[PDB]
Amino acid sequence: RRLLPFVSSEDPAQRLKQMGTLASALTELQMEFSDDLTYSSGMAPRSANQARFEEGGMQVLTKEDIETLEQCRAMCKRGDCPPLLVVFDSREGFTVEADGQIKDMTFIAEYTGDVDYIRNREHDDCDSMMTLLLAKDPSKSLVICPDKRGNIARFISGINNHTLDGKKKQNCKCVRYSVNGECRVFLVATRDIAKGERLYYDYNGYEHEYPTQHFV
Amino acid sequence: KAARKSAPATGGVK
Ligand SMILES: Nc1ncnc2c1ncn2[C@@H]1O[C@H](CSCC[C@H](N)C(=O)O)[C@@H](O)[C@H]1O
Repeated sequence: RRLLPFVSSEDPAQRLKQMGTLASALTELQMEFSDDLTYSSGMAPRSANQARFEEGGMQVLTKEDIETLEQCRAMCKRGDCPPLLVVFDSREGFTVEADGQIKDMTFIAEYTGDVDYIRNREHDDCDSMMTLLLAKDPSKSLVICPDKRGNIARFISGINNHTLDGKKKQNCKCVRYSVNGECRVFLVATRDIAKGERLYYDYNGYEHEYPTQHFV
Repeated sequence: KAARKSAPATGGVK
């Protein structure tokens, strides 16, 4: 099972419209766009992000999958974003929906933001923290914090983990891979997604640190 | 009290 590159919307106007909805939502949260993990002052240094610290080890991204990742990254640099729309919903807030077809196993996005120690965010109110590294010594565990800087991944919805039919909405998955010895968080489609379909993954895919009882 | 999304480090995608 191999990672697939996304297919950008063919109409350049559709791509600019898509990128506009993301810029609009970032502005609403007073955020700066950032398509990479950032290491800021008073937070974690890039040297703390080493996948060998992950308790029980971390799967390694293959050379073939790294190539695909690099293509998608290069596509986003020149304006070929994945076909995604950030859309406000009154019951979910900002959400992300496919604005074109996304095939099973397609790379959607990396979860970016500021890398920080979990120890430093025990009190933080940010609703979009994502585990990066879970170390045996908890003072070395890292979390991605897209509160000041981030990308589209922070807007993607999660499933209700408590309802009998909530699992049926999941159409993508968040996974952590070692890339050049560092931890990285990616989102991948787990079935074919149609245009207009809202994206949902399991926020509690390893720990159970996200309350979802009230999710729609 | 800190809500955190989390993802597995093994098992692949499918
Ligand atoms: N299925 C769901 N039902 C209701 N709210 C959801 C949801 N999935 C995600 N959310 C909302 O999104 C938050 C996670 S961050 C996702 C982006 C956010 N909706 C925003 O406007 O920026 C959650 O705390 C919850 O408020």
